[PDB]
Amino acid sequence: GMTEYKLVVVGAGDVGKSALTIQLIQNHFVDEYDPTIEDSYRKQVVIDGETCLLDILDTAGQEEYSAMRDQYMRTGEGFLCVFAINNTKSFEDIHHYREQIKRVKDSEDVPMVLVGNKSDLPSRTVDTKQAQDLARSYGIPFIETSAKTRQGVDDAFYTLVREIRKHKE
Ligand SMILES: C[C@H]1CNCCN1c1nccc(-c2noc3c2CCC[C@@]32CCCc3sc(N)c(C#N)c32)n1
Ligand SMILES: Nc1nc2c(ncn2[C@@H]2O[C@H](COP(=O)(O)OP(=O)(O)O)[C@@H](O)[C@H]2O)c(=O)[nH]1
Ligand SMILES: [Mg+2]
Repeated sequence: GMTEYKLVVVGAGDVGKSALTIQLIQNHFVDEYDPTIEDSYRKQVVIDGETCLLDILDTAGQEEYSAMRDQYMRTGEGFLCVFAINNTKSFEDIHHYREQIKRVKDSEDVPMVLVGNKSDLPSRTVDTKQAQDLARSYGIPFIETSAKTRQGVDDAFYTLVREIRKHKE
């Protein structure tokens, strides 16, 4: 049958989680998407010749560390940890998201990709080298994206699928 991959997009508000997701789903850039909407979206894609079903949870809202929300996040098989290259705070929040993922999955080995979004913008405040070095510290890939131009979008999601596949084995 067709394998379904449950991917979860996390990161500070305003980094482009929704815009990245909608680029993948609609093949269209949105400059506006209600910041409070957390929802999941499915798409069939071919990755390495295999048609698979992506189920992408675009997270939103305030922190909630209930048992219910933990159990829900635990259903995620891989995580995109997104920051914006023009927002230092969003980069400095990455460790929080990574630590929450390690906690809820009870594993130091969770499929994950670090995503530096808004690569089309001139206002960079986070050096590429620093982001690459953080991904190296975590042992995960780093992908530079733009939801506006589509730079890196397939690479980010497809890399995460490839990481999930390898983790199963
Ligand atoms: C960076 C910090 C601290 N400073 C203030 C802003 N902030 C902040 N804001 C809003 C949200 C989140 C946040 N943290 O973890 C999470 C989020 C949202 C996505 C889901 C996730 C990550 C995946 C594993 C689990 S498991 C569980 N229960 C979670 C929750 N909720 C989470 N942090
Ligand atoms: N130029 C540019 N703007 C982006 C990009 N991704 C998101 N945005 C904008 O950043 C804002 C926040 O995006 P959104 O997807 O709502 O962020 P979220 O809170 O993480 O879901 C919106 O105005 C988006 O159009 C990107 O790659 N480039
Ligand atoms: Mg959003």
